[PDB]
Amino acid sequence: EVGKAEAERPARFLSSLWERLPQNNFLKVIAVALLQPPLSGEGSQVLVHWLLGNSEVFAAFCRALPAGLLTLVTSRHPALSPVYLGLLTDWGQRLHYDLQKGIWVGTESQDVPWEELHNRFQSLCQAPPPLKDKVLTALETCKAQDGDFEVPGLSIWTDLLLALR
Amino acid sequence: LELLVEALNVPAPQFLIEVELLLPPPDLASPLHCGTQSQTKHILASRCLQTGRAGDAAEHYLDLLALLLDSSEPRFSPPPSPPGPCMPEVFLEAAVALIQAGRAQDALTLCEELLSRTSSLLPKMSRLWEDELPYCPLWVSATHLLQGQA
Repeated sequence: EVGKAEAERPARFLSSLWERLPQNNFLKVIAVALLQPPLSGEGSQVLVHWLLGNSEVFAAFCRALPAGLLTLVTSRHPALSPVYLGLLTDWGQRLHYDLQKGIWVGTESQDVPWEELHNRFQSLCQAPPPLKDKVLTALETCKAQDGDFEVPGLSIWTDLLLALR
Repeated sequence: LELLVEALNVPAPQFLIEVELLLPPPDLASPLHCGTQSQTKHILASRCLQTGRAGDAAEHYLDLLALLLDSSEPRFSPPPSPPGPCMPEVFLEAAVALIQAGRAQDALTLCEELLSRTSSLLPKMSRLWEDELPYCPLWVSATHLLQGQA
């Protein structure tokens, strides 16, 4: 309706949503929105551009859902893939190994635990080949960047790549 | 000690009661306890190593180790006895000499020799994947520690 009216941009409408309503619920909506087949995907093409415009909400999107939902978001709208890989690339690099407990952990409370990130990567991998090679290469290039070790203790990305076989 | 070792290289019963009969075969606390070449040559190498004659030490440890391991054909020359050190603590002392020397490409034929023989004994280390409980004898965890210093 607002698309054909052309009065205010949909961005303003989506921003007022974000401000006003329960956010948690809201986002699952959008997520489902993106996979609904066309009915008259101008809507879907508006939501990708709103999200990419605002990185801060899209940080809580990738944070707030399950893995499968975001895996399908990616295989359908590949304009999201390399920003979300960017997010993990940014959260993994905020980990450290501790030798007492056989685990990476976060400094801060709000930092993805190991298991969460393992899930999400396992998902990107359990996917179509169009994404799988992208994320595999995006990790191997991240591994070489932090020393190509081939034992854990050292490179978070070693860890992931061992864990995924 | 150097003389002694060559000494122990070298080697009658009367139908009578002799004194030898009545004496006790001695203890470890006694000053009459004298091991075999192997048990000593280990002493020479230990005593050579704690002074800082790493070079001498190296050779001595190698000679220890030559005896023990080549020995299918001759007399049994034996390990250092088990109030004395286990057969792998002794490949480790051999390597720590070979490091004090700076013979590091010998100190790696050592740590290769060891874990070649003892494959089976090691953990298959799949707790690494599954991320206290599984069992690893200190000398395997060392062997990597001195494989490294090399």
